[PDB]
Amino acid sequence: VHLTPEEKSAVTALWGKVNVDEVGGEALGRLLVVYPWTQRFFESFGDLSTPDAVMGNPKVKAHGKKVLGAFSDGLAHLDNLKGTFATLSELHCDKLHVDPENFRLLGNVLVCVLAHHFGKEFTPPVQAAYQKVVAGVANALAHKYH
Amino acid sequence: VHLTPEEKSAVTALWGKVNVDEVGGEALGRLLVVYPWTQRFFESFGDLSTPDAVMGNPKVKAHGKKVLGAFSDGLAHLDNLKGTFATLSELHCDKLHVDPENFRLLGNVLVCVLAHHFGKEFTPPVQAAYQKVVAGVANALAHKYH
Amino acid sequence: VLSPADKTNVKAAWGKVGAHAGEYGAEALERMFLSFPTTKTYFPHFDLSHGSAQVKGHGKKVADALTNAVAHVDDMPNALSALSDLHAHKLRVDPVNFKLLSHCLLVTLAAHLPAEFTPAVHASLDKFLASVSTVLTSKYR
Amino acid sequence: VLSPADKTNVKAAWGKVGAHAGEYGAEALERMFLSFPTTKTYFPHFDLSHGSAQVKGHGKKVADALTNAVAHVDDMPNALSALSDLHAHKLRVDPVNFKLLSHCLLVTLAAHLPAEFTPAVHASLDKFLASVSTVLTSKYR
Ligand code: HEM
Ligand code: HEM
Repeated sequence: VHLTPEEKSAVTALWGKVNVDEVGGEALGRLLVVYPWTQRFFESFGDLSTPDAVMGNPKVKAHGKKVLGAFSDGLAHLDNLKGTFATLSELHCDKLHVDPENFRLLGNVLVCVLAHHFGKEFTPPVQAAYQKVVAGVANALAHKYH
Repeated sequence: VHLTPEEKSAVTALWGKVNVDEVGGEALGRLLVVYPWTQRFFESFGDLSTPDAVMGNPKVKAHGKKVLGAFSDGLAHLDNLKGTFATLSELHCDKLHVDPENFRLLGNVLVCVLAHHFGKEFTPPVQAAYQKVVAGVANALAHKYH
Repeated sequence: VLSPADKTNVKAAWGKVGAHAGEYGAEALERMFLSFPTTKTYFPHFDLSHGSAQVKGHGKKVADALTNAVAHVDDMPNALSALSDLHAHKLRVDPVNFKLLSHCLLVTLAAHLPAEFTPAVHASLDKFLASVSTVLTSKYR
Repeated sequence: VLSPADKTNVKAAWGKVGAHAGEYGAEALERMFLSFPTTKTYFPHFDLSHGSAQVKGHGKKVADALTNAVAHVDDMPNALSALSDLHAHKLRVDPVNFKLLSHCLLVTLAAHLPAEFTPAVHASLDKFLASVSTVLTSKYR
């Protein structure tokens, strides 16, 4: 995407305070809880019956870690998201069959997690910066769909 | 927008048969009937109370001609919709205050009107090419919003 | 939120569809797959090529459901109860997709009903498809 | 539909909001204007600068309306009747915008309710904002 020097720095500064694995398990768990239909891809993960089951599920957490680790690596390439996520875009389309709408949902849940995690530090301008980033990544992941 | 030879060909061939004045009046009229809240931008157009009033309104027809006329010019520059529509984008944001979601609604109504008018000739593949074009145009007009 | 006029417009248009309902359902799916490729992600098990018997079969089921919905326009939630269950707990199609298929069904109706697809009928059918979509997604969460 | 549990969750979170409802309303708008600039098209008559009296006053009205809805969760259509007319016949805000304000309200609560914004509460609030939006947009056509 195109971020002002100021937004890139706001994004980077907050990301340095993030426990990637913790936040990853949390965003993925919340996605499954808030938009239950996204559970359709995780039937092999076991028990997803209640919110507590989802949040405590080891496989959800493991998946959360993987997804957010990729996201994190992505932050080093804000100037080339499309190029960075090309291969993952194709995999998500051709083999995983994930409706890209799910990327948009995860991005909005990630924003809510960051807000919850950081409180007042997650100011309106910082939010705006992150919103462009989550939209950019969702766009990059959906790019190769056909 | 990136269109395959076949899609470009499809779009151009059909456009050659379009009466911009008439199709324009129709698309604008139907937007105001189907999504009545869009009427908020046309308080000075007179009577828009019933479908018959809308469709027969001379200011609607006039405006519809004007809009589709500018749309047509964009067909000549499919390779650079953002640059083609920059000035109008800025106008629609800064002076007219039009929510860009309306561009999306008009795009879809336009598709409905082409199908209505052309019948069987408006095949699935032709529709698909037009959908890419309308999305592109909406994007282009939304581009300079801030 | 369907007025008496909306109900009348819908039964009229759907009446003219008649026996062709299944053909139109198949055509709307095909329009959808081509126009909005992300919708294909829900049908990895289908042959989505033009003329596919699977698309045809599916189109017929969709169309029949719509016929059932028109027949019970004043009692849609009950009539479509098993379908709402099915979509919410098994298929789990993202709600956004219902608007894409609705649009493709309108385009299909437009392409086949020149005389019937007046502005007023277009408005009523869009209202109708939105109502069916609302019922189908009512039990998602 | 809001379950009994959702209703309990919503009442709990909003009760915690208490006296800050107005301040949270103003912050949710500010978040909206910044994150989603196209929503500004509805406020060309406002000074949208940070801490403007107009934004603060509007934030207060929006919060009061939400309190009203929480208070009458079992009869929202009735409770928000006047507001649904206002938005449907005068303001005529495109329905897509309701989703953007809901998201921003969700973010503001998350940022202010560290103890209370659990996964379950988050789900219930999201449904609640979705329901309020549905009510406000019900009379559009
Ligand atoms: C007006 C909207 C819709 C109606 C009336 C409808 C109706 C139906 C019906 C009647 C069935 C067959 C259920 C059975 O086997 O008893 C079905 C299945 C299904 N629908 Fe929906 N549907 C709608 C929208 C959608 C959307 C928007 C999508 C995704 C883009 C979707 C995806 C599916 C899938 C994947 C199946 C299972 C097909 C199979 O494997 O045979 N549906 N739907
Ligand atoms: C839950 C969602 C919303 C609620 C509860 C809400 C509530 C209200 C209330 C209570 C008023 C003032 C009514 C009066 O003074 O009689 C109002 C006015 C207004 N609303 Fe909504 N609203 C919502 C969503 C939106 C959205 C998403 C937008 C546009 C992005 C919007 C745009 C406006 C505008 C432009 C006004 C008039 C402001 C003025 O001129 O003072 N509303 N709203």
